[PDB]
Amino acid sequence: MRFKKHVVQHEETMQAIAQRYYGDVSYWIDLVEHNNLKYPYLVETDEEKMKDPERLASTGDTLIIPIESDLTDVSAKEINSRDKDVLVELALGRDLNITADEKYFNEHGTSDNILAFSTNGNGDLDTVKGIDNMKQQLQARLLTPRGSLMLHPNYGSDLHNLFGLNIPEQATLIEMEVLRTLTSDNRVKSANLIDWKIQGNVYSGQFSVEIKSVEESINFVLGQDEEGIFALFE
Amino acid sequence: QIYESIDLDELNENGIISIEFVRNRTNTFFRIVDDVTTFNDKSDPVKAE
Amino acid sequence: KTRKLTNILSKLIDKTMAGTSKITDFTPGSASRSLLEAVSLEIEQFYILTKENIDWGIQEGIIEAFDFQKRQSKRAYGDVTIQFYQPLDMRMYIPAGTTFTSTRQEYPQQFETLVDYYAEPDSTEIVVEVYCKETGVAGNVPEGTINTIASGSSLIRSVNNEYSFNTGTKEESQEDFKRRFHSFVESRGRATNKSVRYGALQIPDVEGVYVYEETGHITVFAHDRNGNLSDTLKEDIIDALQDYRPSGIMLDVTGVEKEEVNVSATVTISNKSRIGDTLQKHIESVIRSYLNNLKTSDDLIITDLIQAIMNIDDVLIYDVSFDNLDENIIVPPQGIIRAGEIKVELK
Amino acid sequence: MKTRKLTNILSKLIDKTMAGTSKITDFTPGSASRSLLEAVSLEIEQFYILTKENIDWGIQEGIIEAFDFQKRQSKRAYGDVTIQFYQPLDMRMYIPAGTTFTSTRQEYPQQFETLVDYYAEPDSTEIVVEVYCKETGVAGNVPEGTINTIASGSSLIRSVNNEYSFNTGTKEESQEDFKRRFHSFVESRGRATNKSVRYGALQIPDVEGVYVYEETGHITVFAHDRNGNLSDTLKEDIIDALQDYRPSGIMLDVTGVEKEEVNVSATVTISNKSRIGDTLQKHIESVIRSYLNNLKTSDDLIITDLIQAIMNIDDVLIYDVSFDNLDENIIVPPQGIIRAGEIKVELK
Amino acid sequence: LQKHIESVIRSYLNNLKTSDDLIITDLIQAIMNIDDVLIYDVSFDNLDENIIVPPQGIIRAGEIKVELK
Amino acid sequence: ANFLKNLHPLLRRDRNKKDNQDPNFALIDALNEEMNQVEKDAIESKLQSSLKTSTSEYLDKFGDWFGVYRKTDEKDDVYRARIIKYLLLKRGTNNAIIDAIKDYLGRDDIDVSVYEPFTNIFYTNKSHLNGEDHLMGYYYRFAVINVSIGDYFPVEIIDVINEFKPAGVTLYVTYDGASTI
Repeated sequence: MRFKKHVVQHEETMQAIAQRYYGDVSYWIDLVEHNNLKYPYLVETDEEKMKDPERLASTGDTLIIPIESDLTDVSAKEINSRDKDVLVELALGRDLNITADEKYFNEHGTSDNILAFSTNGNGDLDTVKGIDNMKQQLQARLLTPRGSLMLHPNYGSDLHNLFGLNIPEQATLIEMEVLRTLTSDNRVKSANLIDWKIQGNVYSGQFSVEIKSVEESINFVLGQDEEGIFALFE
Repeated sequence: QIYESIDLDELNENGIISIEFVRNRTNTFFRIVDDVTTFNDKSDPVKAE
Repeated sequence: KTRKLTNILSKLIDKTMAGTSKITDFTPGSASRSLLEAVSLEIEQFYILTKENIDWGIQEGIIEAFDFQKRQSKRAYGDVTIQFYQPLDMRMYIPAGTTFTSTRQEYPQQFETLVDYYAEPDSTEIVVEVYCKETGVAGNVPEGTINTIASGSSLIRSVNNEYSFNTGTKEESQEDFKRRFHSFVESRGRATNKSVRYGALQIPDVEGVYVYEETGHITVFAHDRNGNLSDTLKEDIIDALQDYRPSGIMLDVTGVEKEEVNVSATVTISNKSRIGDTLQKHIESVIRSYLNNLKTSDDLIITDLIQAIMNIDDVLIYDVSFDNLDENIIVPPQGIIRAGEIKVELK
Repeated sequence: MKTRKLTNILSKLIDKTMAGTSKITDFTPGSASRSLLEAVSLEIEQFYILTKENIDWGIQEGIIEAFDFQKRQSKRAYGDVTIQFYQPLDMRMYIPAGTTFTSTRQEYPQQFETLVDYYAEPDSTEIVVEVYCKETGVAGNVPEGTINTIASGSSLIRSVNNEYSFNTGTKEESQEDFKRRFHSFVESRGRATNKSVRYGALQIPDVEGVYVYEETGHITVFAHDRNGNLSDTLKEDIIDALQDYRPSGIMLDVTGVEKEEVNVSATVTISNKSRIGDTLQKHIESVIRSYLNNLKTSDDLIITDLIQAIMNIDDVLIYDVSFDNLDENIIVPPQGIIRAGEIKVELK
Repeated sequence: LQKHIESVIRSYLNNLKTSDDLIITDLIQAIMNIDDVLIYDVSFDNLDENIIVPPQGIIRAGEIKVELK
Repeated sequence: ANFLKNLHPLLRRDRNKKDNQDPNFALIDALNEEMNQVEKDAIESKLQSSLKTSTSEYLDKFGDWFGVYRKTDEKDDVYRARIIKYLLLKRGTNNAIIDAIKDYLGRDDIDVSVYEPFTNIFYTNKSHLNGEDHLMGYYYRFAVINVSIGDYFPVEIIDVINEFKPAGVTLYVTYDGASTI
């Protein structure tokens, strides 16, 4: 259950509040009955409220409006930028940082024993959030061979076997495998080739990944309020 | 204080920011009248605003 | 009974139209309609005020005249002392809502000030009033409970409530208020058996009163906790029932026909090693308590006594028997049973 | 509420309006300002009037609420039905509660039933039972001789009759009647007085009037229901209600009033002889029943009063009236009352 | 109530083991503990003295009857 | 008195500097005066719905409901005290009768007592032979009282005692001349 709570504004009236929320002034008597107010409902200052603190409310006192509010179906335009940042951070999850020391496992991508945990400098375990989290998860999936992870046959990639000849065919195989691995992530709305080239031994390519938009993540997280899990089991 | 329409016009003409009481608006009962600076050369828009 | 906003506005518009045809626009946003709408809202608010006043008067007007106060639910409030390390080096300001709390799991109640306060520079300790956030008796914290401020400056040496809070109260229901009024009204009654019995019972040392009525004579049976009626208590009852008795009727006061029942019991027991003086005296005390607990019209049923004695212990106490008690001792209304000589034989 | 009036309110508004500005100086009939202020002051006047009325209503309601003195609802009619058998009953017969009684007289189609189980002793030829009207209010006040049918169907029944007119059915208690009982409550707060005894006897709703007859060391409470009877159950209830109010040590006795049962036979002449029929006879009989059954304790019956009551029905249509059973006024003692026996009218 | 009391008595007697003596006061407390307020007084119309059971003996319920007053 | 608050927002609430004779402010303050006066009257109206704080007309309504009617020149305070006392009247005892007499005559300092002749019934043992006791009969009898009054009275005081005395008790009234001299 959730309800709206209104702070009494300067020289406000109950009729104005009723019009503002219920869309009709007729509910002011219901608002009085629910809040248990005496006739001078909104006193000028706290000196009048001292006469009867229980049954009177002054400026800056909080009223309760029993309308069943729900955090979904709320216009994203109202939400503050910090609130949107926190919401997308929740949507994209928080995880222990393992992709620290990028150079080392970039020098040995196909091998095992490549990545490890790290500390945040404050004596606690390091953590990657939001975009850093997505980076970590996408790197780990791409780097993991498919079928090597226990309890998860399909998690990973087949790039360890695509060290083939220098022709466009193997390039296309690599590209298709990379697109499959990126599409396997539920959060990745789509992925597509940008450019590639062959320099004899060395292959080079680059991709573009569109994660779910702010609006979708906000809708997902605010829907999750109904359950209260606020966690990701994808 | 609740400054009147003449007092607000004096304060803004002197390059002073002020807040005017306002009734029954959707968000709050107050708003910012202007974003003026102390430099009172209103002809210059860079320095004034 | 009362008009409402739409009706008041409609009648105002009709009367305005009838008074003059110079105005005919009564659409939304019109100055004239706005003014009438405002007057209508004020009149509706005065109607609600009158309704509240009459609803209060219906249930509190008459009884209030007889010095009877209905207990309203209140927030517990009181004074607290704030001590400073030194005289203040500037005017300190404590805004309204400044919260005070206690460092115990026994009292999670939160107290806050409902008004602004100022401590002058010269001061060294200032007293302020705090109100419990919750109505009820939960806010009646004892002395020395409030000892923390959640938004105070470091200059404070110590917070302390100098007295226990007692102003927290729970709302008295209407039916209890009516019951107290009706009780008082019944107590105004006089010159009846019920009123005589009531006036006798109000006496401090009187435990039980039976009034027996005869044509031209009234006799009052009374007893104390022990079943006895002292001469002094008799004189007090007479003096108190001088105001109560009817005119031209004779009133007499007498003791209750006490009957001391002597009970010699033979208790069979299982654990022979637990036989001793203490168990004997315990059983005897239980029997004496049972016998003395009986009221004026209560008959001594021997089977219930046996039940009680066996319920002292379900396995230890094996069997009981009495030689004095052969059959239930029925007594009249004016004859109370009390404990006489008691003996218990362990077998 | 000070009970202001419209003219003063309008004058005050106009005076202040003039005082705040010298520009507004046209308050003639038909002007906008005058109409607006008139409407406002009229609404204020109506608010004040209704507030006064609501405060009066609130005072009555708080009086009702404080003492729990609830106002008396409509009472359902009841009375006594006699029954005769073909021959003295050989056996204990039975009649259960809810056994219905009805009347073939279509003018009074109301139904009645027993609220109590009855039996008869061997070698008895008749029995009396008390029946209640199913419907509440004045409708169950049927005249004598109305109830003539029993729905038990038992063969041993020869005939059934209500010997007297029912009179115990009544509507909601009137305002003044309620107001008078509350005064009796206030007086009877002092328990042991004569008025308190009278209130305790009247505490039972069924009881109509009470006469407390006082002697040295003895009290006699003459009481009756709206028919003039006093049933043993009602006597016991009065006694139980008087236990709280009667004085201690003084003898008290409850007995039924000295009821007198006036039969009437009236010969009435009619100027317009076409109007003769059953309707006029029944209307005159009804008027006589209502006159006699409205007599209170110790009201004497005066034959000339009854004559004017009959003749005022229509002074032109009715020519002359003569009584075939009454010749002299009837004196009723303090503990006495009169009630209608068989009422009969002959049209000439 | 009659059937409940009869049941309690049957259960009491048919729970006696070999060589358990029958003690009338025990049975009285067993009957009265059903409800000490509701039940006022109890009297037996066929039993007046405890029954001694030998080592090889046992007690079992015959006809159980209760009269409510 | 929320007339200015609930008024149309664009209308002025303050007398305009440009004109001391601003008719808008005049009209608005006039209507506001009547609104605040009606609010004041409605707040003061609560006193009329309580017996404790009621005044003339509504207090007369309360006394008509209780059965007590205002006397000539009887103010509100004494009238409500008389209603409250009338509700709380003890009846059926000597003290009640004594109070009723003293409250129908003017004052408290008069001697008034109630004699009970049944206390002087001649019993065989306890009563002295030539003592104060008399043989039981009609006057020396239970449910009999003789009230001695130390001052002048209208005959109608007898009827007042009839209102207070318990039912079934014969009343005699004795005027004592020795007080009046």
